[PDB]
This record gives sequence, C-alpha cells and structure tokens, in this order.
Amino acid sequence: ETVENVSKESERIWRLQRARTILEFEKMLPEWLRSRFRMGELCKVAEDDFRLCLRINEVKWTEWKTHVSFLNEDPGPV
Amino acid sequence: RRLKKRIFAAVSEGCVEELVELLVELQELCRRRHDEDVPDFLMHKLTASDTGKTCLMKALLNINPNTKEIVRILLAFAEENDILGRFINAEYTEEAYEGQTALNIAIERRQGDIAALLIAAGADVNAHAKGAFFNPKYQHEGFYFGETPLALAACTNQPEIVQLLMEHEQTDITSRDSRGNNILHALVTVAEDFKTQNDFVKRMYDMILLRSGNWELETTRNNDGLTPLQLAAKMGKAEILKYILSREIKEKRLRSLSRKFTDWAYGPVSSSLYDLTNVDTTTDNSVLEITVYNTNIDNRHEMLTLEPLHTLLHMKWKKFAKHMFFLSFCFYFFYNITLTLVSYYRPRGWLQLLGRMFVLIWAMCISVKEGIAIFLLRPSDLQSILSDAWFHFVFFIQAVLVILSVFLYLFAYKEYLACLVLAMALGWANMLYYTRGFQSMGMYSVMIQKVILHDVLKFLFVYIVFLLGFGVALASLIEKCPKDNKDCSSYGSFSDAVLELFKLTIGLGDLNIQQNSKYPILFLFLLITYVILTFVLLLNMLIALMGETVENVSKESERIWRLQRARTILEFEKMLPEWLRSRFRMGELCKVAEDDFRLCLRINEVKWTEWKTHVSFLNEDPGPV
Ligand SMILES: CCCCCCCC/C=C\CCCCCCCC(=O)O[C@@H](COC(=O)CCCCCCCCCCCCCCC)COP(=O)([O-])OCC[N+](C)(C)C
Ligand code: NA
Repeated sequence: ETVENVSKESERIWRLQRARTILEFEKMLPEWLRSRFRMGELCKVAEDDFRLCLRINEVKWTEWKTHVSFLNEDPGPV
Repeated sequence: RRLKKRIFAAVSEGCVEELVELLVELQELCRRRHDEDVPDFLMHKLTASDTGKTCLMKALLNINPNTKEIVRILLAFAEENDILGRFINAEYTEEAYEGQTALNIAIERRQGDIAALLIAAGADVNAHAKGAFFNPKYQHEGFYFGETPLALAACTNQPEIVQLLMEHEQTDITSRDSRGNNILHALVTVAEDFKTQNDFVKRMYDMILLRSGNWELETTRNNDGLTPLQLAAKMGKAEILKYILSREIKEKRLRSLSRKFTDWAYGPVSSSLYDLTNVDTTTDNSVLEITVYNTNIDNRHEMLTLEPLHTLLHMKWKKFAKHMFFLSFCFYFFYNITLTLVSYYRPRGWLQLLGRMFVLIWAMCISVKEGIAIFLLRPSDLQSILSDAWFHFVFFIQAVLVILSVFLYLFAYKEYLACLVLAMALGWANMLYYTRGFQSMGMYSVMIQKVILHDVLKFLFVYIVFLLGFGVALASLIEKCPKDNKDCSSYGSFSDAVLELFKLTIGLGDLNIQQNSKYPILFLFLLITYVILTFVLLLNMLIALMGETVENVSKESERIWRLQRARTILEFEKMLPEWLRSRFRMGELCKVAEDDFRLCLRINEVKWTEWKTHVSFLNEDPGPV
C-alpha cells in the first residue's frame, strides 16, 4: 500500500534530495572557478535591459499562433 | 546611405504613411546615373547584402495590422520597376536559412491572405529551404518540415494554404528535398502522437494524397530507399501507419489508392481485404520486417496490434512457425538430454556413440547460427541486448562451452568438466525461451525479465553491500581460537562471516550467538541489525515492489510476448530456402478493373454500430468463393 502511494511521487522526492546535494557542492566551490553559470547577458529590452537567462526549447502542436512577440527575427541559434 | 536602414525600420514597425515617402525618394535616386544599370542598384539598396533579407521578407517577419498594406505597396513598387520576378523570389544567402523566401515566411506566419496574393504575383511555389536551420542535426536547434512551401503549410496545420498551393499549376507535388523526402515523407517525420498533435497530419496526409490521385507519390523512395509507408514503420509512427495500412477511399473515380478493400458486405457481417504488396516477407524491406527488428523505437508492441500486421503474423504462425518452433524445441530438448546423460554418466559405447556426436554437431550448428545472427543484428544499446538479443548470447555461450569442453577434453587440461557443467546449467536455463508461443507461459516469461531488471538486480546490489558490510564488521571482533578448540567461532574469517550471514538470510542452519567475540553484545547487535535490514526490510520490500511492477506490466505483457514471438516468426521464415514458399497469403485479387491485382489478406468483421448502405464493394455476391 505504501509502495503504491510513494512510487507515484518518489521520483520528485529523489530530485529534491539530489537538489540538496547540488547546492551543497556549489557552496564548496571557492570565489573563483565560478565560470559554469548560465547563458550570459541578453538584450531582452532595448532600454539597456540585460538579464542572465536560461534557454529552454519547447515544441507544441496545439495553438498555432502568430509569433509577433519575439526578440530576434532569425530563428537559427547564434 | 541611411535610406536602406530607414526603409527596413519603417517596414518593421508597420507604418504606411512614411513608407511611400521613403519609396519615392528611392525613385528620385533612380534618376541619378547609376553608371551600371537600374534594376541591380535598386535591388541592392532594397536588400541586405549580409543575409539576403529583403524589405518584403522583413514585413512578413514583423506581422502587423498594416502588414497587408505594406506588402501590396512593396509589390506594386517592384512591379513598376520590372523587378517583381527577382524581388518576390529572393532568398537568404547565408547557409543558416538558405533557400527561405518571402512565400515561406508568409506561410509560417499563418498569413493566408498575404500568401494568396504573393502566389498570384509570381512567387516561386517550388522553392527549397536548404538552410541549416530547416535541416537540423537535432530536434532543438531547428525545425524540419520538407523545406518546401507546400509541406510547410501541411506540417503547420494550414489546410487552406495547402489547398491553394495544390490547385496551383506550377506546384510540384512530387518534389524531393535534399534528404529525398517528398511531401508524404515530411508528414511522416513531422507526425507525432495524438496527445501531442490533434491528428492533423493524418487528415493532411489524406487530403494531399487524394489531390494527387496517383501511386507515384506513395511509392517514392528517399535517399535512404524508404517509402512513406516504410518510413512510418522506421520512425515508429503508429497513428500514420494505422491510417495507411487500413485506408478506404469511399468516393469513386479514385479507388486504387486505397490499401483496405471490402469485397463483399451483407448487413453487419463484412469481409475486408488488406493490401500486402509492400507489407510482407516477400519484399527485401517491408513494414512487417521493420516493425519487428526495429531498435530505435519503443512502441513496436503497439504497432503489431494493427489489423493487417496482427493477422499476418497469426496466419503465418499457424502454418509453418508453429511446427518449426515445436521442432526446434524437440531438437534442443534432446540436445540437453543427451548432453546431460553423457556428462552425468561419465567414466571416473559403440551403440551410444551416435548420441555423443549429436551434441558436438548440434553445438556447432548453434554456434554458427548464433554467430551470424548477432553479427547481422548489430546490437549497440544495453537495453537492446536484454530486449532483442539476450537469448542470442546465452544460447551462443552455452554452445561454445560444449565446444570449449571438447577442445580441453582432448588435451591434458582437466578444466573441461567445469565448462561442461556450465553448459548443463545454462542449457536447462535456456529452456525458458521456448515458453513463448503459449500466451500463459509467454506472458509469464516476459514478467520475469521486468522483475529481474527492475527489482531483483536493484535488490541484490543493496543486499550485497549489507552482506559484505556486516561481514567484515562481524569478523573483525572475533578473538583467535584457543589452542585446545580450533573451531571456537563460526565467524573465523571474512569468507566464513559472509557464509553464515548468507545462510541466516535464507533460513538455513542454526543461529549460535555464543561466538568467540570480545564484545558479545556488540556482535549480537550487528546480527540483529542485519536481520532487520535484510530479513525484515530488504526481503519483504522486494515482494511489495514487484507487485507494483506486476500491475504495470500485466496490462502490457501480452503485447510484449507477441513482439518477442513475432521476432521468432521472421527468423524461422528466413531459414526457409528459395523454394517451399507456397505458404503465402491469398493470391492476386482484381481490386480495380484496370489490371490492378494485389496480394491481399482477408479479414471478416462484424459491427452492429453504423448500419450503412454498402455501395463500395468489389463483389455483389456475399458468399465466399
Ligand atoms: C557475491 C560474492 C560476495 C563476496 C564473497 C566473499 C568470499 C570470498 C572471497 C574471498 C576469499 C579469499 C580469497 C582471496 C584471498 C586474498 C587475501 C590475502 O591474500 O590476504 C593476505 C593478507 O593480505 C594483506 O595483508 C593485504 C590486504 C590487501 C589484499 C587482500 C584484500 C583485498 C581487498 C580488495 C579491495 C577491493 C575490493 C573491491 C570490492 C569491495 C593473507 O594471505 P596468506 O594467508 O599469506 O595466503 C596464503 C597464500 N600465499 C602465501 C601464497 C599468499
Ligand atoms: Na530454516
């Protein structure tokens, strides 16, 4: 009975336990060697707005909207 | 100058009041002596040399409420300059988006009205977008759709543009891209599961195929030599494969394109004929062969449940496969029986020598057959070993052990008996392969594989850590036996400690806690901890964990057994020679009066649901003949 109740959520618990290890290891790193951050500054807004952003690509054949709220006209990564 | 930048900036924003003001200035510049020619200078100033992007393509990338007004003005401006042909057909020069034109951008932006006037203006409806983005190496840095405007609208769920493009006289439906894929191939690659796509590809596949009205598009092979029907099996698109395999075209004037035909129907009882020209073992590469031996997909068991595929396997199973499977079992059963008797009754004659030679000869036959079977299978992934070639190795390993034992027997090495015993234990363990063919035993066998991998292997890894972890600990606090009694403690060494704990786990022997331990309380504390961890925790939890896996597998183990059994059917059929292939399906049937004879499989179904009028049959008489 407990296995059935936990198996549907044990995957999330393992990631929660693993995520604790990731933060502990990152704190062990010194002031230097922190070159493993995410993508650098990106001009999100033309008004001198640069933010560190994480790139995630998703595919969804559901809505089929017109893209008029993008940042770069060229779709190819560069 | 800065005129080009201003034109692009005004075009992107979507303003037409100053758009004409910038264009009339360019017309004034045309009066200036270019010294080379008029059209080239105008095109150069109206296009970006770095990437090849034009102002018209800039507007379509920047769809605005006034974009349609901009497009007409730009086209009229180009038409007045007699550069309309080379302007609307301009494409990017960079390899990232090479071949992309204005028509491609408009279709992607879902601008049907804008794309409609572009085609009438003279847009190239056969442009190929051979850029790197349109043909990505992976599924994240690009989007492959067929690099053609006809396929782009098809893959983006835009039937209105597809109908407009197909009706155009200059559209090449059978056009092939760099991969050699046609329109139908691109839909197969684009097609996904129903939970992801709203079956628009299947509807789009039917619409485009009916418009062409010919088998040239369906029989086209790409650079990999695969038809769209074969590509669905190669990429594991069950939704597309199901439609194509069971395809009925009710409307007249075009019926040969169908793959499913009802020769007769009387009330709810009707018989269906499924085309098998490209789905059979007769051809070199077919859907049936691909859907069974595929290793890049994990939905083969679902793909074998289709109406033609499931029945085709069943029909050939009861003809030759059933007898060959039983014959193979009898030869292998006698192979192990004879091997066991000679090894068990070994010395420590002239009439039984034939049996001994049978084992040696049959071992060579297994070794040769399994040697090439693994070679042609090309196993790469670890899962493929345990899901497609596990019995191809253990049979090979057992066979070569007998050969190795014979090789060591004639020499002075006495290790031949050790290899001979391993052949016996593995040979009888290999009998579980023949459990297939029977639904009850076959589903039981596939249950064992999931239990072993998901639970047994996981359980053993933790148990060994506790077994060895407490083995060193318990043996550590053991004093040396006195000179009088040399067997004071059973936990004398590490090997002894593990053996006692192993017997404790399986409930064998007697638990004697009066060992020669300098800390008897500590020694007993670890023993009780080991029992709780193993006897109470690890052993009991394994039963509960497998019950979760049994529930998840029992709802799909039947399909897995058929998938495993179907692999045996194809292997047995390949063993047949060139002749003896008289066990095929029903012969040629006049599906269409235009000399159209196809090998078809007859399936009879009864359905008291729709109660339609049968006007799309092949034979008026319902009685079989
Ligand atoms: C599922 C299965 C479970 C396991 C089953 C376990 C039970 C079976 C396992 C084992 C039974 C015994 C077999 C091997 C015996 C070797 C011990 C030895 O020689 O010790 C010597 C002392 O050695 C030392 O003083 C050095 C210690 C390090 C080497 C030995 C431990 C290895 C650790 C590995 C670390 C990595 C481990 C990685 C994995 C954790 C004593 O030797 P001796 O008395 O002089 O020997 C007489 C002969 N001679 C004189 C010619 C030399
Ligand atoms: Na007992």
